[PDB]
Amino acid sequence: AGSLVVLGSINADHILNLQSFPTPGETVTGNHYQVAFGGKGANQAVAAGRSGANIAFIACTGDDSIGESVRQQLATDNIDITPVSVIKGESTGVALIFVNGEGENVIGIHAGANAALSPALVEAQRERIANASALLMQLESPLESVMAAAKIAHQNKTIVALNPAPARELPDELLALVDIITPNETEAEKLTGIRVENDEDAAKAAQVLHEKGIRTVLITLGSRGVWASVNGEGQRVPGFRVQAVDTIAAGDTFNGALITALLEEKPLPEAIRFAHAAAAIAVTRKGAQPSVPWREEIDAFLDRQ
Amino acid sequence: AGSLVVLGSINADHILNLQSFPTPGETVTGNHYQVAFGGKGANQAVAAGRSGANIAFIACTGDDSIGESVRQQLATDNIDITPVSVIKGESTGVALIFVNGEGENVIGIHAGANAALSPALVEAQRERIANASALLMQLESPLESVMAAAKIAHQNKTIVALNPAPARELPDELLALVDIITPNETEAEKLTGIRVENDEDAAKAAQVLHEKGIRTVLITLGSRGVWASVNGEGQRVPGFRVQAVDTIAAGDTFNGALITALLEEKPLPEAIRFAHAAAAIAVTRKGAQPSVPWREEIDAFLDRQ
Ligand SMILES: OC[C@H]1O[C@H](O)[C@H](O)[C@@H]1O
Ligand SMILES: OC[C@H]1O[C@H](O)[C@H](O)[C@@H]1O
Repeated sequence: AGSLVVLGSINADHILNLQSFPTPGETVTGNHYQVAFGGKGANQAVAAGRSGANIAFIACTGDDSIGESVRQQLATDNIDITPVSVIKGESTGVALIFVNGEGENVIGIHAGANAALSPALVEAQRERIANASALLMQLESPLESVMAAAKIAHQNKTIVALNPAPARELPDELLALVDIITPNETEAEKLTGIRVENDEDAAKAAQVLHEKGIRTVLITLGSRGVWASVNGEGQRVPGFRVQAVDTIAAGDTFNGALITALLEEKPLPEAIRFAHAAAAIAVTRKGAQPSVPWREEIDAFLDRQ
Repeated sequence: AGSLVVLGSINADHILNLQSFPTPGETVTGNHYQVAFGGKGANQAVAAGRSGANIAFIACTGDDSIGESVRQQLATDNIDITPVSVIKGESTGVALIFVNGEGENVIGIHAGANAALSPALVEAQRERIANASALLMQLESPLESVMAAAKIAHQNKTIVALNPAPARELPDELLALVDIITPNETEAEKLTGIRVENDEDAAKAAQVLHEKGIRTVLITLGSRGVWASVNGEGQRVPGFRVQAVDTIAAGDTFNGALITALLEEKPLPEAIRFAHAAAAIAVTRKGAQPSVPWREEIDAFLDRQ
């Protein structure tokens, strides 16, 4: 399997379980409270590394205590943490999260040191990006830096995979550089104009992304699995019906695991299956990163399926 | 002015400013992020102490670093922190807060060590409560402990003031022990059954609380000020139209400042005016506790009014 470069955020997640999300001006008393490692970059890097990829992670942490001890934690998840830089005089990105009784979540992030991952730090990782087979990125890092890395990857034939989350509009210059894009429906709407309630809407939205230059488009459809479209021809690949308890890092786990299977030369339908299996384990557990499965558990899940 | 005993929560507030509250399953990027001292007990204790009361505070902190340094901070706000206990092996209550662009907030709390403020710790403060002129409490402390303290106060003729927040139903045994109650409209609905959209609804709701044994009922009506009802006869006392930016601790500041004026023998209408002035300063500033005004600023605000 070739090498994977993940580039994205690292956060300290502050998670509170409650019955129901507080409404404006209301104070709710929750139950469980947890401070754990998260971030869309870290979560995908962990999911890639635990499922078996040969992955290196480009990220910025602050020099607080949490920043200084997340690198050590990430190194045990089978991730080369050499390109994780420690920004002096800055704190680690933070996430404040509410997880309700039905298991949905609401998330508010504060960039912190994730904002210091710049085009200069990306430009120092040119060779790593150039030699990699894939580059996986999200939108919790500065847009300039996602654009700079996509550019180096594009020149050097490194697959560029982008999980466009959280939702935002992206300029065509970035979109043209992407090979694999994995939006959810809110995100596919925000990038193309097309609301996505079904497979016809999904095929509509995918065609706009094919129009922008993106060959492989995967639109996740919540409980309905994913709309997989490779330059036009597209179909639905359902996930595993499972008992959701904590749906945080489900998307992240799917993206990291997805790229691992593709770097092991698994056809796309099979890479999606494998990723769906990692996500299905992840959501039956709590917290972002802690719910991420190792390769032997993904296999076992698949063997019984 | 006689002595005030405040009994209630101490929290570490984790506050993120954002445009708009995240909706289910959506991740939002906020701007400012702050970790500060809060808790309905601490906020009211600070508002009482800074505005001039002779106040002592019964509360439990954990032995984390934040717990160990909030006592020292509270001692500078003119508060006797002797009855603030440090619970070994426990963390300080936490609050996770979103503050939107219009300045409203959504709050989710985790009890922590606030749950260890028990009837035994209350029973050890019997003499302090018995000798005080007023006892101010909220609902972020165990209901048993609010009930135990109300009982000692009632026996010894200490005014019992209760800010029934966050909203919950209360048993008649507690209600019968209260002299002054300060619900907001959600809270007045939850205690009596009566939704409160206006002064007629407010007078309806107040009559139920008068029915339960509570002589002085103050129903805050958001921007419309407060419905003041002393055993029936009731009227509206408007607040100061001001430019809200951070409405957190506005209620708390009003309650603490309210009790200070009453302990200085100011008639109720005038105590409300003074409290309204402390709240009006508080909301033009950010964070719970940090936005709380000192006595000279309340006076100055009143002098120009
Ligand atoms: O995607 C899950 C992650 O999004 C936010 O970035 C949180 O930090 C959380 O860990
Ligand atoms: O009332 C304001 C307070 O309520 C919650 O208890 C937060 O900690 C905040 O400081």
